[PDB]
Amino acid sequence: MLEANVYDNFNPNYYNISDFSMPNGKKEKRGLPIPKARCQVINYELWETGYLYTSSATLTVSVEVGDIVQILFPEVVPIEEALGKKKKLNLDMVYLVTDVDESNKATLKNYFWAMIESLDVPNAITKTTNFAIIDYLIDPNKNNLMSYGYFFNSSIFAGKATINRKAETSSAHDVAKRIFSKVQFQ
Amino acid sequence: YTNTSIIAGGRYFELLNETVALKGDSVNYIHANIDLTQTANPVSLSAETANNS
Amino acid sequence: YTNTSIIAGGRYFELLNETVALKGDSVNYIHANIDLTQTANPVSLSAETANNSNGVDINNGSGVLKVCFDIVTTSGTGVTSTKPIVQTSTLDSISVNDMTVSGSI
Amino acid sequence: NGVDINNGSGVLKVCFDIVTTSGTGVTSTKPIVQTSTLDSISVNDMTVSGSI
Amino acid sequence: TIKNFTFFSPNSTEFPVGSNNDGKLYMMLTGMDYRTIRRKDWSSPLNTALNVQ
Amino acid sequence: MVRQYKIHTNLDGTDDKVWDVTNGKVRFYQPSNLGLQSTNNIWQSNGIGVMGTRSITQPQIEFKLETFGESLEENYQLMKDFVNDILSKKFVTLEYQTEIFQVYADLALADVTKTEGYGKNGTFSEKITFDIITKWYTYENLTFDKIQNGKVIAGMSKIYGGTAPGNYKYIKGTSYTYYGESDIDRLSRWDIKEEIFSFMGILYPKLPKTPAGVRFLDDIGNEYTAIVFKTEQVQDYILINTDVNDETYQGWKGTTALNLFPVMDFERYRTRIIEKGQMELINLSKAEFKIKRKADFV
Amino acid sequence: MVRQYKIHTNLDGTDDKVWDVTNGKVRFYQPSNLGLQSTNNIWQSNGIGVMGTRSITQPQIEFKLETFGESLEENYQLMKDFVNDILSKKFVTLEYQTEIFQVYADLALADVTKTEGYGKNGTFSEKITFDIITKWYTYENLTFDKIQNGKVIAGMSKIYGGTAPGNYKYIKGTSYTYYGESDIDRLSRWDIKEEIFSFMGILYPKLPKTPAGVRFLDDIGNEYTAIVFKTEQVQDYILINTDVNDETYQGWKGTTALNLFPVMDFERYRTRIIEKGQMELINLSKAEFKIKRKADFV
Ligand SMILES: [Ca+2]
Ligand SMILES: [Ca+2]
Repeated sequence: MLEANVYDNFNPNYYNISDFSMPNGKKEKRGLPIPKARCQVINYELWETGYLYTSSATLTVSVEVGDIVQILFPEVVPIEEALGKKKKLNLDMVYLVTDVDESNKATLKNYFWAMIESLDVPNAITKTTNFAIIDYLIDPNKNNLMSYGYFFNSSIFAGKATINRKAETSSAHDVAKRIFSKVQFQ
Repeated sequence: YTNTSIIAGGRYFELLNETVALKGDSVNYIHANIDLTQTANPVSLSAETANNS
Repeated sequence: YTNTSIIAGGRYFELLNETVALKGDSVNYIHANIDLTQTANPVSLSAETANNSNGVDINNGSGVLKVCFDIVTTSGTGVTSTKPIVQTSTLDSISVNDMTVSGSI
Repeated sequence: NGVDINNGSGVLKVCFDIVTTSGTGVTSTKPIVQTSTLDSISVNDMTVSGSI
Repeated sequence: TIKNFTFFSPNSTEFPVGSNNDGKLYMMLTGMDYRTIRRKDWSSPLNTALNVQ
Repeated sequence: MVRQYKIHTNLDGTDDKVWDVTNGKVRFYQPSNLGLQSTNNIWQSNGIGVMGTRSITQPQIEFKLETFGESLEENYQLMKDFVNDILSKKFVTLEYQTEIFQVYADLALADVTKTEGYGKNGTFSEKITFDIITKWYTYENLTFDKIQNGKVIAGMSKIYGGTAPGNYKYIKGTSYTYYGESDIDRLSRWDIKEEIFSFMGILYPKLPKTPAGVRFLDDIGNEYTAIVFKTEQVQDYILINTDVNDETYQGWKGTTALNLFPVMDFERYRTRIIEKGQMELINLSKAEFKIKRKADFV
Repeated sequence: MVRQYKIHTNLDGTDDKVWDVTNGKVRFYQPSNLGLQSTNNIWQSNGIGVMGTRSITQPQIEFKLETFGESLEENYQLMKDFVNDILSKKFVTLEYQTEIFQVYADLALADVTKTEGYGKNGTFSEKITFDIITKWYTYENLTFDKIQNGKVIAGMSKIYGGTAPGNYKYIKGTSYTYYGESDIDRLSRWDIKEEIFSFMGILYPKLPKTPAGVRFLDDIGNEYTAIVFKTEQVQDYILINTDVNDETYQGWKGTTALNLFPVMDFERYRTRIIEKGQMELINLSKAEFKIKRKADFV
């Protein structure tokens, strides 16, 4: 089986407050909590990015709608954040619980797509580079879910943004899909 | 490694026709691993995704 | 409680290496509970979500006396702070030479 | 010394009376103040001879 | 472990109260430590030269 | 020695006609299953087993019902009298009795058969099936416990005795152990040791217009549920029954039975399930309780 | 010689009541199936067969449960005792013992039967069905291994001996081989040779406030999982159980049991499944381990 860390909703109305006293002295944003329960995931279908289908899993503990599920793997992913710099990143599959049935089978939605929900973006923002759109989309002050900054490969999002149809107001989902198709990334 | 000598933790050893399998489309970090409890074979080589010294 | 003495309802008892289990990320109200019908073990300790002191007169009537004596605040891993409950002395008339007040009159 | 005799071991020493003497006899006597450490007091009336 | 004292013993062995147990009880009632005392002169002490009775 | 089965119309009630199915004219033989089934919800990932929650299922009980009449007239009269008595009451209580135990089941009549294959003097061999409401529950008598004052002994207790003006000595182990309490007769514990579901308590109130009923305390001395009634006049006794199927609340005065449900404290009565702790009487001079707690397999 | 079946209420626990179903009063006979079933997911393209992943499915074991009482009273007393002991614990452990092996199964009560077909002195012959949680797991005591210094030999070892000022010779094959290591008592390997699923370790911690608990190393000397707790005071022993069904993480100090779940490092504890490599003790003076490892067919 796979190990799961169940946390309550990463409410930005709570965690987006710089009142945490750091050991040096200065104030930083509230850190993520400890899992309310450590459980194990059985009878699962887990998607890495959630480009086409939504994930599903039957969890041992009785999770509820809103809770964040962190699926753990005993392996490490090396991500290149700077030209030469690489960092030891532990393998994780982070989802938001959308619905739980009678048999405790939880419908899991990939954290990113559940974060950029209901967010609309005008044509004015699509005029600049792809970096400006990513910097707009990922913001814990606007988003439904908490985020402590993105990690991005400059070379892939260096290019000029794709031209909008009718130069209208598009949703964060439609623009991300349009951008992620051209940049060939998820 | 056809004929490579290494000193790690002051311990000398030789790699004589010692092959290390690699991950494709990746940066492989080749490590010398010393476990003194493994009396018969204390040294082994690994190809890893990061520098895990 | 390594060595704590308590007087509750005029009844003296000692807590000698007596452990009370706590609720995580909570304010735990530690109570001394006295049930005189429990002849072998009349006193027991509890960690509760609120101050549930009941003022039950155990010396004149029946019932369980519950009295809060400690407030223990926790994180998800352990105790963050402890605050004792105030010990009230109700008196009629006092004759004194000198007094020191740390709080207020 | 203030040695805890009821819980632990030791000899408890505590002053209660101060006797000032001369070469012949006792000149003056002063008793040690009786400290009453309390948490909170609910009182009707009070009389102070020294100070607060 | 909880040591009960101001409670009756039906088999006359259950809750025995000692000198130290009552000693701790009396200290809490009056509000005194091991550095202070409770003293009362029922009759004034006599002074005979370099002696106090 | 041998097993005794008994069918009851209104067990815990006054109008309880009892049918001795082991001994009497109508007989229950060869029970289908007296055991139990359980669904544990065990899902296994990669050979290692994880267990869910076990739903303890009870299977129907089917008896070989034989009649022992003297004529065709007598056997037809038994089948008609027995089956209709089971139909008159919404549920019929069975009693499983042996040398070691006496348990009860609250069966509901599922299926009864009537055929024309008659044995001697029109006797019957038929199958009677029952559906289970509650399978195995004890019907114990609950009574309060009294507290007694410990004996006074010279040197061991707290008294100022012997030479005037009295003396009590501190000794290691013996010291002073208090005798008892002045008016110890004031302490009465109605002890609850195991979890109960339903109970048939008769309660006689003391004063009219003062809330009368029973309250329940947990192990820490906190109240969870209380059946509290308020009355205008003193009802000789309040006859409360917690059974879910035939829940009964009624204040008896003389020969008149009054329904006390609308006059009961709805906020205090939080649950029917009684937990480990104690029970206290509010405005009650006397009480007689009959406790009925579960047993899955017996 | 012959096979031994034993039922344990709580294996790996102090409160372990053992029922000898081979020798005792309550006996298990004729197991339905001790083998296994597998679903291989074989899909075929144009006559050629491609095989997926094999889900090894374990089937229910049904035993012919017999009682060996001396009276009707004793046989009823066995059925009531044996079945309720199985019900008291959420899951029961079977012990399949033979001349060559000693395997265990984690069973859950699926179905038990009680009938009135009594043999002699109220004998019982009933069928008991069990649901499989985990089938066949070895329960063994895991201990560390010690390393000892090799003997010193003249000419073979690195020493300056014989005629002054000492001489060591470079030979071909025999040359100089080091004897051992100074303080070779520091080297201790807790060896993991096969993949293990759950374990019951009694951890003895050294320093308070320092993360105390075991970590697991893979074959290359890296960490995958670690059960590490950071306590305020020195626990006399930390009891850790990795069993999926009843996980225990309690820090005992004296007679007091403390829950160590919130104090645990959730990020370090990545998996329950232990892989081939070695175990390292973080801030521990002594350790006592019991390793359970699964076997599909035995
Ligand atoms: Ca009834
Ligand atoms: Ca166990």
